[PDB]
Amino acid sequence: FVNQHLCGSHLVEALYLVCGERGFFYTPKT
Amino acid sequence: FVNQHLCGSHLVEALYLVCGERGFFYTPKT
Amino acid sequence: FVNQHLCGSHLVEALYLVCGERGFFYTPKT
Amino acid sequence: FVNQHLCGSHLVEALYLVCGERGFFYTPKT
Amino acid sequence: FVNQHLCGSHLVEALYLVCGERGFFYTPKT
Amino acid sequence: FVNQHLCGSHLVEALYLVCGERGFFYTPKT
Amino acid sequence: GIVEQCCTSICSLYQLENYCN
Amino acid sequence: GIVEQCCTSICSLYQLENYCN
Amino acid sequence: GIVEQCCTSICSLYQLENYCN
Amino acid sequence: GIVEQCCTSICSLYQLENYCN
Amino acid sequence: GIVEQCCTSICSLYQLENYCN
Amino acid sequence: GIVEQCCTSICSLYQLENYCN
Ligand SMILES: [Cl-]
Ligand SMILES: [Cl-]
Ligand SMILES: [Zn+2]
Ligand SMILES: [Zn+2]
Repeated sequence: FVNQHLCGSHLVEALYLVCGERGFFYTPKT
Repeated sequence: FVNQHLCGSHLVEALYLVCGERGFFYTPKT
Repeated sequence: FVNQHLCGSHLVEALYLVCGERGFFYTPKT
Repeated sequence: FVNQHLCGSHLVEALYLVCGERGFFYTPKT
Repeated sequence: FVNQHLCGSHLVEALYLVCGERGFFYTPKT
Repeated sequence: FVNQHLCGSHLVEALYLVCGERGFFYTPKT
Repeated sequence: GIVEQCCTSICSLYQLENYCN
Repeated sequence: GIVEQCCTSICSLYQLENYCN
Repeated sequence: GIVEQCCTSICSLYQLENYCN
Repeated sequence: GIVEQCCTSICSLYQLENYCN
Repeated sequence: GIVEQCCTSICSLYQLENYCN
Repeated sequence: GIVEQCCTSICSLYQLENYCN
């Protein structure tokens, strides 16, 4: 695949793509 | 605010807007 | 909720979320 | 340009692209 | 990675994430 | 219509809007 | 209206342009 | 759950806020 | 206007409701 | 094709990768 | 190419049709 | 965390799977 900058809503869209049914957490404070 | 009908990635977009820097967890059923 | 920077298509996506059936106007010239 | 089939937030995205800095009004039925 | 159910613009978003700087071709049937 | 900056996933969303069934290529390396 | 038309049938970019300010 | 509710029926922003960290 | 309030500066979801019809 | 497959059934990221340049 | 024309610079919807198949 | 790895820096789709449940 590739490596790119993924930020904000684009980052969570990518998490949704990659994780899907597994679910995910988005925790920017860390 | 109005009620929402949100499927797929659109739910994740809404969570992103609602939670902001707090972040969120996305946990679909099985 | 939270406060964040919302620009461009992200701003109108947020207006759609917040306003929905009410409708909205996006008038960047002011 | 081609004809469009646009629901929900996708209509707002199209309006955004079409109108640019002119902005637009989103006015759904009831 | 998980399997995907992708329609409309969501397919193009996935192709964008998958291909990155390589780019891609979008070729629907008729 | 208008002229604006279209980048990344926003650029491919615009290609999808404009091209639709014709299909398109996104080839950022050129 | 346009919102319903684009979703239940189809619409053109030219029809959309009518909703610009 | 919330994911299914928002899609099969409707949900509010206030219900969504419960999923924030 | 909205761009100044929400893009250049920072706004809440409540402030966004200012631009609803 | 891939466009129809991803929408009417399901598809993988690995199948999508075939459409990269 | 497209990135230079439409992202770095600025392009119209008509110019975007240059990249349709 | 994720913002540093994927936004500020650059990450792969494989690294994104680090944040799946
Ligand atoms: Cl959809
Ligand atoms: Cl952006
Ligand atoms: Zn969608
Ligand atoms: Zn963006």
